[PDB]
Amino acid sequence: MSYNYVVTAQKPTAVNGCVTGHFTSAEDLNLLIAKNTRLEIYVVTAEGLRPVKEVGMYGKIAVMELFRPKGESKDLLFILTAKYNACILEYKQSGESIDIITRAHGNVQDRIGRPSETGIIGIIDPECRMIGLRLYDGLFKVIPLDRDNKELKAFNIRLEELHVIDVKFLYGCQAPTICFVYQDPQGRHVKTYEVSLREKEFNKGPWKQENVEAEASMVIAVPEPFGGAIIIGQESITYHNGDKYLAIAPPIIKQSTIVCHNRVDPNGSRYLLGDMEGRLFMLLLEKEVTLKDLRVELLGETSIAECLTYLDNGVVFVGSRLGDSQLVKLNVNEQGSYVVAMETFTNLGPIVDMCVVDLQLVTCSGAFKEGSLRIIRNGIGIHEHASIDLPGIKGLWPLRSDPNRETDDTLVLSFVGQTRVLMLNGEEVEETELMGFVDDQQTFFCGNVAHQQLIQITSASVRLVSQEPKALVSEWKEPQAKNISVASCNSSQVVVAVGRALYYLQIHPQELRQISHTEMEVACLDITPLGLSPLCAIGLWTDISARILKLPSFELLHKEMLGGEIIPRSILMTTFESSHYLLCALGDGALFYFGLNIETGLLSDRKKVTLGTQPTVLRTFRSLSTTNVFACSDRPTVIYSSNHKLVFSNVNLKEVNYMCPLNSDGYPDSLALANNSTLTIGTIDEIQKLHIRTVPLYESPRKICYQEVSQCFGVLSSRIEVQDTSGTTALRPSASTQALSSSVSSGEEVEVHNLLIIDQHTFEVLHAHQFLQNEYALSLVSCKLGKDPNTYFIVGTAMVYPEEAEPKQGRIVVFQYSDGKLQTVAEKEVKGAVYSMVEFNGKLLASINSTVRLYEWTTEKELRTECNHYNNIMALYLKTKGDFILVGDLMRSVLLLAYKPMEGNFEEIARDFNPNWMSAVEILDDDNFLGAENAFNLFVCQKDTDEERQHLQEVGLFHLGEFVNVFCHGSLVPTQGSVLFGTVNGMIGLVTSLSESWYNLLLDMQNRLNKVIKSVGKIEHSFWRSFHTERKTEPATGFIDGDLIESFLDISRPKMQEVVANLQYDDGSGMKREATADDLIKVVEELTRIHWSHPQFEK
Amino acid sequence: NIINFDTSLPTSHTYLGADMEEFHGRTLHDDDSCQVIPVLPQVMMILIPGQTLPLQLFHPQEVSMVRNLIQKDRTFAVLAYSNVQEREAQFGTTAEIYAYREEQDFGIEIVKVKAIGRQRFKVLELRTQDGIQQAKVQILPECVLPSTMSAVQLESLNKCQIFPSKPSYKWWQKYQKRKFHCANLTSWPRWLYSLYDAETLMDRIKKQLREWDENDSLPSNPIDFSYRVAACLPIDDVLRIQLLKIGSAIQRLRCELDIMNKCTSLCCKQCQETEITTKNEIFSLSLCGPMAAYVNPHGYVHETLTVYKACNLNLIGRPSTEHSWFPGYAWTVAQCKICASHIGWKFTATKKDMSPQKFWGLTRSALLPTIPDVILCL
Ligand SMILES: Nc1cccc2c1CN([C@H]1CCC(=O)NC1=O)C2=O
Ligand code: NA
Ligand SMILES: [Zn+2]
Repeated sequence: MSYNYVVTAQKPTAVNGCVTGHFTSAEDLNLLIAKNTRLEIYVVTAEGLRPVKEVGMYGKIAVMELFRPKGESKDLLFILTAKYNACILEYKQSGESIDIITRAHGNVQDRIGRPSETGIIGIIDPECRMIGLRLYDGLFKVIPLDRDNKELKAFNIRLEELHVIDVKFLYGCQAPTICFVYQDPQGRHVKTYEVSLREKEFNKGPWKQENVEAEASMVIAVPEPFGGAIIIGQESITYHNGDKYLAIAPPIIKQSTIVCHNRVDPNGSRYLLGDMEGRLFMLLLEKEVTLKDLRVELLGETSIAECLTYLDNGVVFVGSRLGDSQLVKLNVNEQGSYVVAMETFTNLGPIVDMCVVDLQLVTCSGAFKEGSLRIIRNGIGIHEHASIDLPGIKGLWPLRSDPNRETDDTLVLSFVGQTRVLMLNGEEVEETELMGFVDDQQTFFCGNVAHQQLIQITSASVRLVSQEPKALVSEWKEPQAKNISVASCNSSQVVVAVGRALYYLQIHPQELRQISHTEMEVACLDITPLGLSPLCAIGLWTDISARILKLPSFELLHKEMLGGEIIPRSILMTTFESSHYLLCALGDGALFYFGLNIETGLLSDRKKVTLGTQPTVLRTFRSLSTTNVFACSDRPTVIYSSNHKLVFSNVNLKEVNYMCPLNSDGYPDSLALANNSTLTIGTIDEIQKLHIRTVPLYESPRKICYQEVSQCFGVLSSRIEVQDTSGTTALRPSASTQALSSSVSSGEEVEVHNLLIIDQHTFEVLHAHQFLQNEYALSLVSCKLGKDPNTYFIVGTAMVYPEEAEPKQGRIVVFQYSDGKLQTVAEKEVKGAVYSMVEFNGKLLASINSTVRLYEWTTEKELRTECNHYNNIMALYLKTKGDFILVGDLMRSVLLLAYKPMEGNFEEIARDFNPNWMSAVEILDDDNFLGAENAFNLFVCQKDTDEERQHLQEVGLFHLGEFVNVFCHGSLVPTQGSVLFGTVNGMIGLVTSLSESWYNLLLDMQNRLNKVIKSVGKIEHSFWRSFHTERKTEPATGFIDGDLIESFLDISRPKMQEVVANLQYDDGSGMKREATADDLIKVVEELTRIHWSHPQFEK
Repeated sequence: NIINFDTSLPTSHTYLGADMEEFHGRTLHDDDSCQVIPVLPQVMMILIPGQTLPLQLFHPQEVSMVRNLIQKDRTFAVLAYSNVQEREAQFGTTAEIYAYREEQDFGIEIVKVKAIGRQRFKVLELRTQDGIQQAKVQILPECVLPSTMSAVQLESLNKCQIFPSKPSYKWWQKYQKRKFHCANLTSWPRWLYSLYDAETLMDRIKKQLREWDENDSLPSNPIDFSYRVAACLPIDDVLRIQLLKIGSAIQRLRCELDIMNKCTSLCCKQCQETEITTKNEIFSLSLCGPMAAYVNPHGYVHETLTVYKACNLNLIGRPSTEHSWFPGYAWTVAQCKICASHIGWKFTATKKDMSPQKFWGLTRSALLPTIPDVILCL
């Protein structure tokens, strides 16, 4: 709406930089990784990496370099942001307190200047005299690294060469000397300049080389003893110094464009090189002291590397933007030099499309061989340790068969009319017999009871068994030999139900004595003592109510009617944080949780939750010193309590029918889980985290739609193929060439487009349909149309030819996925590109070139044009709400149309032209529209006299710092609405609406928090969030930074009071009063619950 | 082929007479700033930035206004009239005087000026004073965009963004593949980004400018190129006011390319359906392009499009070289044979060795660009 709250659900995962050095101490080897707005600091260890500190910056990191000035005990870090915020940082540690301190800072943007074609380059000379920055054409900015230069004051030196490709400071020179590749009308060349420190000007460099390779792009400064520079191009690698010149053009690099490098050893004898496709090379400088030759070796394949950094022990960090980052080992005489992957680090970026399943996020992630689906869900994972093939389990119980051990050593399992016993000795499970227990009756309960005894309650009877001599000592049966229907038991009490009748027995040495009997249907029972329980929870069939009876009197203390026809399945009395509760699960998956008094026995407050569609089974288990409840159903849930309030977390597992805690020698503080075919032994994760499943496709996913009725996803993908000599061939197997079934519509690279059908449970590629040659699949929908009950996958295409700029042909193809195959139901030829499509009130709305067209789906199964709106812009973006349609182009031209049912046509309602690159757009509500625009901004426009009605008003501007590819309405977990976004860096965010009152409070709170939060590099939050382009800056408006608001929870108590001191809190009446720290704490904690939490980086 | 005709002659406006005093100072007003600028009362033309406008002023209030203007910033406002009769305009362009000459022979004061379009503006209000109007205007910024890839560009590929110089169909295929490689990080393909790429759009336009002018000398900045092209397109006032409203060079180029591709027929505006000439007959007799503004002896400005051949016109009067905008040619009034509307003139060479021996100069205000069997497209 007009007031929006934006918050990060998943921090950026793509790596844009990586450096090593001695930052945390002189003795540590660190690995520093830049992930856009975040800096990760690791200590390199023999095992791998130890995370020590992660920080966020109010900026996009564009330069990240470690350096050591004279006099400094350890390295300092230089950072330059995309908004030209420069800083020098120092790591400070005292015990467990870690602070990143700003030694120096300043903004180095020039009032005028043309940002260079090859971007921002920041370099530091070997002697640490200066930072050299190439920000603009014709200028070289020098920041002297003098102790007193705390404002990073700089001077510019004119560069006659206006088209510089790359630049480095050389080693082994008497004065700071730059070496650069540049292009001019006479070709591509290499040159050097000395920096006169006294004059603050360039002097002639020691050497130059005109007419280097046409594609020379990378400069590498070689250290002493040799010095000089290595220049890498498309087909050649050259070495240059004052007189020396070496050149190689090996066949091993013919198919490569080398775009990243890293030095392996301090003397520069070896360099790692990465191309655009995952090949990793070692460049070796051969000596005879003197430098005699260059040699390249292909090491193998890594993720497509944005950046590389050698660590130690033959281990290399591969920072990836297009796929997962990695740790690889260069093993690398008997064999050639080669690399092996050791570790993988999740990267969701680029997120090019995404969809939500249920009410999980599924993204189209990566590109090329790194292309994948990522299935994301929040929840509590289970580390599985063991699996046993034992079908039909109807119940699970832990047991300690040894009275001199506190740990469980037995798992008792029930089956229909049967009971089995498993003994545990370490991780060795062996089925045995239990003397005293019957194996021919289904067990309803069994376990350790008072007086060193065991109990087994079956349909037939209640059996008491001694521990030392395993034998039956006392048995209870119904007076007329009737079967027990429901059973409940604790250490000293047994409450059994025989249809409508109820019987209360007590456990004594070698005896089970029947105390009470009352006729009530009985559906469920419970006697958990909150060790003799004075109360008894019960569930009934006729009234469908949960009642709390007394013991041993059986007098009704409370009767809570649930209503409906579903009978209750499970009842439980449990305590969370000293507060007593009574949970009750129904036969439809509903959980009615009520407060309970151990003395009075009444329902304090009643609330209802939905924990699945299958009936829920409740089981107590202990985590830490607290008590939790495991809810078994189709969606297993762990019920717990935070601040005396119940929290229901998802378990990261499919259907769990039964569970029991298990604390054995081999499986301490574990659990046993059972589904219809398997018994699993596992350990629950301490806390909630995002669980991500990766589905590699080895080709580019582009668009995704979920088809619930078919239990699958439709994915548009493309793979690159090359012109083969024996005429195209694929470069590797991928999802579109490895599908279970396939269909077709009928050395340069070609793109082959496909529609993949992917199973939602196994993620198998069930089908791949290949589009026509030169056909580009652009848009995808899954929907029902008209009166046809079938759900279809619909694809919009363009025919693409290099000789034609504008698409003149394309089609809309309607597919049906039935049985295991994709059938083409219908197609419609259009005379242009089908950029977008949306299902619109049972019709198909499509944007073709500059037109918006509405199609009706007829009983003859054909698309028939109803109406067509000619726009003066390309209808690139298409979003709808009701009868309203939002149209957008790449240049941020926004158009609002309304379909008129009585006219069978569109009417233009409003429009706005404000030229800028626009990457995505979304409808927030009937009057507000959200977009993403250059550079890394969000905007909101609103519809407000004909001229006034047709005018979209700018109501929101915010510099997000990420590039949005997709917006989608969705719930993953004051505020109103939920719009999720996926970005190039793999960051996922949420936009939600606020009332004006909440916006005013949070805006005021931001201003106050900005005075207390320490900013890394001393960048102002307002400057960071200001709407930004290269030419202009405007303060943010109509957006609250949720990430900043949440940081309020991590500041000291005095600082919280300082932040809220002049805040006016409104508790819903307009009568504003001074806000307290406790008021804002609960408001901000509530705000944190609207999105997935962020994992702690360090141990 | 143009033989024995100096194509540099039309832009010099030699018909205005002896050498004029030149002014080299440049006044530019801040973006979005509000300014009060005088309007010349009889000026009716829609000025494009960078476009020359010759004027001849005979009224003492126009003469004193221009004399005072020369002393100051030398800038006046040219309104793009929506309704010329009611004198209402929502947009316009400033014009900066760069050449001036005053004639006082026989006691008759005349001021001749050459001005150039500078900045676009929105009319906030129009107030009439000495008879000269003063427009309160808001300066409209020129929207300069980076490359579409500049935000999404992977830093490892920044070093590959300078390509070897253009020598070719294969060069442009390689240009698209390399410049838009990071399209694979976004929702769209490289061929879509090419449709919004300044260099690509300017190259596509240059192919059609070669068809008009066989004998490059064109701006490298897309802003200047888009304005140079805008001033050449023979489009009606409704289309031109829409083109003047565009603030981006990319949208301006896209729009010009779309008109050039669609509007291949030029009809009589009054008639609507009478064809006068086609896109195939357009040529550049002036180095500025196929169409330029010229001023007649009474001070009226005509944007005159030069075509090799025109049809359905009747010739009234006898050829005259008096005040001819094309030295060496005589003009004769040409009227539409159907409605008698004055469309322009037939120009005939006064010397046998000249080429072309004849051409037509058609006035922009009399033509209607037609798509043979017009939605402005941004
Ligand atoms: N003599 C006269 C009277 C009224 C209007 C006009 C003229 C001459 N003229 C044009 C004729 C074409 C040319 O090359 N130069 C001109 O100046 C007019 O537009
Ligand atoms: Na300019
Ligand atoms: Zn006519």
